Amino acid sequence: MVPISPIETVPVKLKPGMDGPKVKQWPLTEEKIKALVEICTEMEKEGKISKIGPENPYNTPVFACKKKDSTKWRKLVDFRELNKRTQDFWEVQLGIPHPAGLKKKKSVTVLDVGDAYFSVPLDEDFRKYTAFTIPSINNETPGIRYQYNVLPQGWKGSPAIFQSSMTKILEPFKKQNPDIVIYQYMDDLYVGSDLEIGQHRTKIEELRQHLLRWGLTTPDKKHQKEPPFLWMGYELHPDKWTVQPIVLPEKDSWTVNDIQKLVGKLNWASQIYPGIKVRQLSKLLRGTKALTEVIPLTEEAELELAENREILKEPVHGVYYDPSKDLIAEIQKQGQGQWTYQIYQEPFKNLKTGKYARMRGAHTNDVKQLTEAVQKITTESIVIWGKTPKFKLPIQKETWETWWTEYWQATWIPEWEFVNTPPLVKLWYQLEKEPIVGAETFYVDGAANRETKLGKAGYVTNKGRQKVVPLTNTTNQKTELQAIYLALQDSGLEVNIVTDSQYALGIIQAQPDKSESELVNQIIEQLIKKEKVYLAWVPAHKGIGGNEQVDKLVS
Amino acid sequence: PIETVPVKLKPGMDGPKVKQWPLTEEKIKALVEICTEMEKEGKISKIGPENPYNTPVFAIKKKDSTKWRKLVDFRELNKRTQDFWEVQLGIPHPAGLKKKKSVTVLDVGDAYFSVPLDEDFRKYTAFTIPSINNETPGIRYQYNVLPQGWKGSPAIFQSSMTKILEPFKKQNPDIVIYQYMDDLYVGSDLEIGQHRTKIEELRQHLLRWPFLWMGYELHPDKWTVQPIVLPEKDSWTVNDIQKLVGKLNWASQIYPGIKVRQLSKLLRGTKALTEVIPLTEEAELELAENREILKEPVHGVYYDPSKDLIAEIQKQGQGQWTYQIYQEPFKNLKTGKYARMRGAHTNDVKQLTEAVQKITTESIVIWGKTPKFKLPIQKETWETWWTEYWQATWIPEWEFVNTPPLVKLWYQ
DNA sequence: AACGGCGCCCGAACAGGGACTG
DNA sequence: CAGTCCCTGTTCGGGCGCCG
Ligand SMILES: Cc1cn([C@H]2C=C[C@@H](COP(=O)(O)OP(=O)(O)OP(=O)(O)O)O2)c(=O)[nH]c1=O
Ligand SMILES: [Mg+2]
Ligand SMILES: [Mg+2]
Repeated sequence: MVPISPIETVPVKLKPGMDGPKVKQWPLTEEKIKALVEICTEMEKEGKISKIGPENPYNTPVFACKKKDSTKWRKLVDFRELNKRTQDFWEVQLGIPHPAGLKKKKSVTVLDVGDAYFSVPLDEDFRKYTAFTIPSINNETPGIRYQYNVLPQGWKGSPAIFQSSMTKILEPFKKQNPDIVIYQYMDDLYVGSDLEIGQHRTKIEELRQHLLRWGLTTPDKKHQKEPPFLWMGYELHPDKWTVQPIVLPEKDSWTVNDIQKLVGKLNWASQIYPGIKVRQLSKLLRGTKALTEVIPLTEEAELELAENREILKEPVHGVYYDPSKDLIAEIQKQGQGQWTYQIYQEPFKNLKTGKYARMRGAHTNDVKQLTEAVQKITTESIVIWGKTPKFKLPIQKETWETWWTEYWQATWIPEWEFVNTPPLVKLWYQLEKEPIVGAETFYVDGAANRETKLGKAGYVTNKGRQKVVPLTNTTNQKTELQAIYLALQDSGLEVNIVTDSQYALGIIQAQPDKSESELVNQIIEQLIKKEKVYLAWVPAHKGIGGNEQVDKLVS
Repeated sequence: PIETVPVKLKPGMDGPKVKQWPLTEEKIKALVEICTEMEKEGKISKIGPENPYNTPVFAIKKKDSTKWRKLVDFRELNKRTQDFWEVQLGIPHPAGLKKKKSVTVLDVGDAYFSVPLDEDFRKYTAFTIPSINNETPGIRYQYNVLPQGWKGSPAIFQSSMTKILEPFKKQNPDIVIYQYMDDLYVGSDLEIGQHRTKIEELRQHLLRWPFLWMGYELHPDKWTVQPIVLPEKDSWTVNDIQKLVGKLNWASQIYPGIKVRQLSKLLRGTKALTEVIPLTEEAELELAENREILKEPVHGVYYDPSKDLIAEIQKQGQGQWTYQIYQEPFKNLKTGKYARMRGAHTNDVKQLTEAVQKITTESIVIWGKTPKFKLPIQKETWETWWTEYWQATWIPEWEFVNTPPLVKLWYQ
């Protein structure tokens, strides 16, 4: 006979055709034994845990760690076998609240529900599926087995149930206090209002008593009444916010697991620290698949790490969101596919920062990557503030106009303005739209053998110029690129090039300025040196123009 | 007082589990206000996380409409109940709708809210309203009645819709009425005044039983087709003929009678691209023969109702957008071109969105299906902006392609 | 040694189309 | 025509950060 709590239960079923968990216990140290027998005894008197008998043919081990630098302990469990057989839940946690999205509030209070999962009941017909024994001695007393009447920690349905139950309890209070903002993340409650300090504490206690009607306690241990508030890993001040102090390790010998933790902290620090790069550091995590393997720092990876430490020396901070002012986002190019940005409303009062350094595609240009960075910032801004910021981009209006009107794919950037901060983003060469009168016409082609990997590449021109170059260890695609490269090398400033390679033409028409292929980069270098280049395509094996002539030489 | 029609998923398929995407502030506030009214009216109910199913939701405004409309992306749930609204309770497609002079589209989705939904199927209509900056967890609802945007809604309501439209059809036997999704397609050969008058009579016929006041007018008899055309120049260069032979060779995949023998003979040698080449007597003959084949229809091209429709779109530049609708490759059922749509010369995504909506509307009128689109755009670009310009109560399937134009096939 | 959420940078596995070979 | 290859794309799961 256990009392039913005021919180409504969540009907939890299991996947059909499967039973409950039947896993043997794990032998642990005697320190964990004297740290769990007292918990099951206290939770039994409080109704959070009931005792069972032989009519419950289930079992589950119960390993446990401590709490982070605190006196108490955290009783954990191993429901990994129960989670495989428990029904799937739809998570209602859709993201993480960011302090840059918080608005200005005169009074701020951060609550913390003590015993979060232990204050929400479990489904009545589901309590039988949570069985676990507690041996008082490591190898003497068999120990009486108990069950769970609340939400156990470690079950995959516990977070979703608590977050949904907490919302239903706060709904009547929010309807009675519309002007009060309550950021609800797990059990921590961020309460803000523009009321006076005295009237704010009154509504806080009204909320504390409202939650107490459902057995939710908000003790004064983790009750925050004055800044700076530690909320979501940040330091909230009345007019600014900053990230809690980030410590970067400084080891004399760097391994693989050390760099993974280093880049992770730099990604977390790049939300308010402008100019953080992780290109050369993450480059060391390629190929090597041994977390305990020492890796020497590259000269480029050492200078990158040195510049990130100097940025973290000067303390930085972000401001809060003001809906009455516009949202501005400014992007800068850091080179080598690295982009950094700042989102603000007033000049030099950053809400947050960030970076975009993803390299997608074997061949690309700065205009494509700037477009991708704009999309990343747009979606991130809709999550945090629910609107798109006005962009300030280091690309000329005329440059952008040339790219998007001439590209074959649909592409677009939202309302933006040009900002003159080098290095400016531009297109490094422009293919002609019509053939060039007076320029030599190069008919290029390349063929390779699938078996021997041998091939040839060359050209013939209208002036009688001709070349055939034998190639070893190549493909048909590489020889077609090589044929175009030869024509660019051996021509003047203006040249017409006729190819039958859809592969090569598609790469070059997209005006790439960078590539994972040394050959494409060499082709790009030649295209920049030229004054006029016209690429034309013809179908192969049709006796068309000089393409039939050069096809005989290379094949 | 109405027995719920039992609905079951296709055998071997689970319900939709699609994550909600971020919504703008104005869309969230609109959905909160709409869902609060629907919850007060019993149309929807709040649910918990024990429902593992979820469908994305957002909001749109129709053309020249200032009123927000709730739109659920039931694309995943629809193809998981395909044997219901196509096999069990299907709607016949009238072949005369495309022949009518004027076709008006009427939103009748609100009528579905009066018919309850099967209790065992309500869990598959779950959707989640997000919050800005994740201030609060997701607010989950599920439908208690026939939801808008679900293909099972017009199928179950078809019996109710037929009895409502039965007196009007007897009064006007020459009017063709087709129902697709939340819409009603009404076509007639009457004059513009007589047509709109009969449309208003049909509106009053539905009133005696929040977007019924709107009427989007179509004219399928004015819908044009874009054939493959060849350039006509006074003088021809080596480059002009190389492009012409390249276009005719690709066109041979559609018309097997196109020849390029006499034209390729003009390019004998290794000539400069700008060298003018006069067309021979046989070249004029072969080029004139190829221009007539492009006017002749393609052999063995007809609609198969069992096959899906595919739509390809090409960005031609300067507000020009060509498209082709087919079921088998090179067997185009329709080819067309759009020009000077909204967003022309400034916004590719709005134009592409407009083009997709126009092509889908034509496909509903002509065949009664929505095609799967091959969109000439990056996935991340389309998924960032497309909802900002969507003005339709349905959503077609789409995929993303990247095909550089080796030869301008549909627009010189 | 647990659960859930989001972000990054990583690699392996898989899909898809031009082009050559039997 | 099949069956490969070459090349490029997406998907996914895990590494790390962070929250609870
Ligand atoms: C930090 C943490 C948390 N949780 C779950 C459990 C309760 C809520 C909040 O945890 P908590 O606030 O730190 O501890 P709690 O149970 O509330 O007890 P108190 O320390 O607040 O009194 O999230 C978890 O499952 N694993 C974790 O590592
Ligand atoms: Mg707590
Ligand atoms: Mg070739």
